[PDB]
Amino acid sequence: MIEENLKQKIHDKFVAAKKNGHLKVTHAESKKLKDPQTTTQYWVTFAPSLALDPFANPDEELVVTEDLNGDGEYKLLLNKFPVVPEHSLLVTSEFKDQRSALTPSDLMTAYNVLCSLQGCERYLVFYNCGPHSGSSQDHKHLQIMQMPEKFIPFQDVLCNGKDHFLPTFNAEPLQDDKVSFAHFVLPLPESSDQVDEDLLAMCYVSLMQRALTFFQDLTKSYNVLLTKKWICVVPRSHAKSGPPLMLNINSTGYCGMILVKDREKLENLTEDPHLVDKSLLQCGFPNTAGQK
Ligand SMILES: Nc1ncnc2c1ncn2[C@@H]1O[C@H](COP(=O)(O)O)[C@@H](O)[C@H]1O
Ligand SMILES: Nc1ncnc2c1ncn2[C@@H]1O[C@H](COP(=O)(O)O)[C@@H](O)[C@H]1O
Repeated sequence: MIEENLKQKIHDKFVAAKKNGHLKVTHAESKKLKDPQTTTQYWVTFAPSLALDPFANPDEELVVTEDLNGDGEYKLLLNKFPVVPEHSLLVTSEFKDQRSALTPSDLMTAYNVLCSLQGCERYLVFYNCGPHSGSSQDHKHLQIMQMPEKFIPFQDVLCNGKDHFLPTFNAEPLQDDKVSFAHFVLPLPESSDQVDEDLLAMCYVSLMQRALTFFQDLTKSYNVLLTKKWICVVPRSHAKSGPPLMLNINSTGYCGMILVKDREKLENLTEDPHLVDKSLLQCGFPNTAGQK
């Protein structure tokens, strides 16, 4: 059960922290890129400045709510070093570990926050899980950030024209065969009324099956991305990319959202955006789909 006008409180809360220093907004410039080989759309943010247990007792100036739901499980914090204004942490009240799986509560809580903020705005929710996921913090936390105003992540196109399903013997999760990386995507019911705790648990664990098999033949690492339109699970072999790019990558980069700290890199992606693909390959596993 989400707090009322939770947007306003996040907005009300951020405008302050920015003013008094309790958080600091890195400047960035961002541009869209399209993959000529794969058709995938890339949103590339440039922040050269970045080239230059806090969730236990975070500055209260940073704490939107002490308990998100009626339950005493979650606070809501503001990322103290935002690139996208207002990026929020969903944080466990009593410490849990980031290696820990997501629970029916976690997903619905987060989904309900999606529904609060989304009352052309769009929001992304992700979880970096494991040494290789892009995680910098062990206190379990989920992330919520605005996605880009005009941007079409490939999950969308793979997900449109396809009504919600839980995999049927004649059906797997949805997986784009064009791209380099293994990933798993399921469509969600459009009106949030068709969406509840048990449905996501199904979705998540299901996805989690296919995901898990990428170890049993490195400690399990992966990304979860969740939007009102779909849920997606990515298995992760590395945190940072290979030799061309040496990019650090978290859940966002698997809807195509990339954060680079130096200009040459920005240029090289611009010259050849498909390198992004190879990077998600380097941090991922090779793709499967088109098969069973
Ligand atoms: N794809 C992304 N787009 C925008 N901000 C991001 C992205 N990935 C991470 N961040 C945030 O940007 C800040 C810098 O992260 P880092 O790039 O690891 O130095 C942190 O607040 C991150 O959570
Ligand atoms: N003291 C802090 N208070 C709130 N957020 C923080 C603090 N230190 C780091 N972060 C953010 O915590 C997030 C960690 O995400 P990740 O590195 O994917 O685990 C990033 O958005 C960081 O900017």
